[PDB]
Amino acid sequence: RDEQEEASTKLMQWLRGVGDAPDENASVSSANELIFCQVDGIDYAFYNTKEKAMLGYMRFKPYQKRSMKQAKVHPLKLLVQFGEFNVETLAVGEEKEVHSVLRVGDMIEIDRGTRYSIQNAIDKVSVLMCIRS
Amino acid sequence: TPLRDEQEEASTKLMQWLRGVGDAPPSASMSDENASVSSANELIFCQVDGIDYAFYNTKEKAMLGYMRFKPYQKRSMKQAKVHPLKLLVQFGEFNVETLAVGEEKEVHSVLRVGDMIEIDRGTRYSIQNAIDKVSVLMCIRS
Repeated sequence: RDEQEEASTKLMQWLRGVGDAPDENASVSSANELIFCQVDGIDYAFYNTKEKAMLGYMRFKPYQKRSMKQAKVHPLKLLVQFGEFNVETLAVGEEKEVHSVLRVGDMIEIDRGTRYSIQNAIDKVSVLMCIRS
Repeated sequence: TPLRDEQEEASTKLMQWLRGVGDAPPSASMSDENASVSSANELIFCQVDGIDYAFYNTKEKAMLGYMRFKPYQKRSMKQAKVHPLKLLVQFGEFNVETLAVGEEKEVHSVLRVGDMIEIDRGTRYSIQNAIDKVSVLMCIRS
């Protein structure tokens, strides 16, 4: 690997929990700034943004479930950073859930009011990017 | 280079496709029949002013995507006239110049992979690939 492939591998291994972590501009949030904390069993790390917690990562242990939540004050996008996820959604007005399988690079848009739950689909650590608008 | 598992192979295929060095597209899924899903398999790059862009076919259509930069390529100055954005480096290295409303000084920032910069509404910003390889950034607008 060259230097940039090396850097991308180090970043991914940090997000996966298997590596060590990798200017005074307030607008910049460096990957070195991402500190994971566990909430309800799931590991979260968010960039420093003007409005807190608008862009971050969720790290899931093998086959780990995140119980149903509801998108509220911002529309939500979930984008697979590594691994594979099952996502179950129930939009307002509908009675039948939708099931989605997402591999790396795939995303799903969760509208306001939609109820959604997430499960790591594989027997390895998976990582989801969470984008609030 | 440790022998990749299946998920590492998928991640590498995706990144090679974003870099334009790989002709195999990211893998598809039957979930791409779902209205709310935008799969990486659906992405297609279009060139504007020499820069390759590909956006997820989300409902608002121009809010989450990728910019692919040729070696040392520059994207000329733009004003974030309507939507603020976040630039998040997916591969490579970028130099970003910003001039924010109410300020006099242009500010220079260097971003490596996983680094992000927030571009406020009204800020004038330019981007140059800092290295002699294709670099890729994710563009997130709000």
